[PDB]
Amino acid sequence: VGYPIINAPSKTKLEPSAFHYVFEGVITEVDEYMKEAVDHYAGQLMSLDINTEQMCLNDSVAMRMAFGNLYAAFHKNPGVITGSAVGCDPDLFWSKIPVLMEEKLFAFDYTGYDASLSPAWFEALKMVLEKIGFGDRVDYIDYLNSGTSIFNSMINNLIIRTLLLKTYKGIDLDHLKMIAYGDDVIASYPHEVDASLLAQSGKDYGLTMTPADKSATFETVTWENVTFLKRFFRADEKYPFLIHPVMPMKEIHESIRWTKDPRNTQDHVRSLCLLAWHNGEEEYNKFLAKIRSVPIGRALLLPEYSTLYRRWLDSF
Ligand SMILES: [Ca+2]
Ligand SMILES: [Ca+2]
Repeated sequence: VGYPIINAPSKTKLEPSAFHYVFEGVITEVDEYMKEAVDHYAGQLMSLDINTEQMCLNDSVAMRMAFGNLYAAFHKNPGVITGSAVGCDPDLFWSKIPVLMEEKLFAFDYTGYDASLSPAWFEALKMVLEKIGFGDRVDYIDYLNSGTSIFNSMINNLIIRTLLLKTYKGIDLDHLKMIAYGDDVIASYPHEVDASLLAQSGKDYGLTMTPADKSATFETVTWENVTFLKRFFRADEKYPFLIHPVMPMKEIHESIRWTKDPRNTQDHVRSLCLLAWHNGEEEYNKFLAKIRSVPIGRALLLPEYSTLYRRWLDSF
């Protein structure tokens, strides 16, 4: 599985596609709170019994030698134990997320995540690695102070715990159920957590937190308005217990207007149809109708809705 929009390359490596005009495009050291956050998180990772062993086979691939098994673990176990979605199949994993979350959801975005991360956060990251067995290859982290999504997601787990602890004294982290993919995060708790208050705490650690998904105000987050990896959560009409990961056409329309080479348009458009069909038939067909309003589009293999839908059902 590849993430077309989320892992979209930079515009530097892109050129206009044949569909360019067919669519439009308009806090210094580790403190008492982090320490406890480490404690709680490291504990959870232990329940996984990740293999402390090195790996059995672009130079910086020595780190794939050091943390190869760690990465493999998160990849094999995306969820609330890892607190990571890195490596999930949105088509299947979306039906599980709701079942793994506590009743009250809370989310928010970061501004300049990677840039705003103080050195302390990395020290904390090391401590987590010490407690789960990789403490001898801890120096490999200074190379940031393949696995960026992993480590950044782990730092996000430390942040949320820390902020919760500093905002509400004595809170029990055992009831925190979150999932991260880099700096994007979906989270929950049995009681309403106010993200606007977490943000105030984030300031103390040099973090800039803002309402999620471009919002002027921190509003209540719900399954009807929450997004994860830019996708919404929409239950199927025939099987409500099956959740469609719904990427907005708006995001798709923009992506189809570019490409790396005209020789990948076929693959790239395939990717986009795999995301696109979840919006519903009427939507998908209009989408293909447009693609086919230009010569190259009419020469592309585009999967018809029903086959995609039926295949999806059978995938469960
Ligand atoms: Ca065990
Ligand atoms: Ca986000």
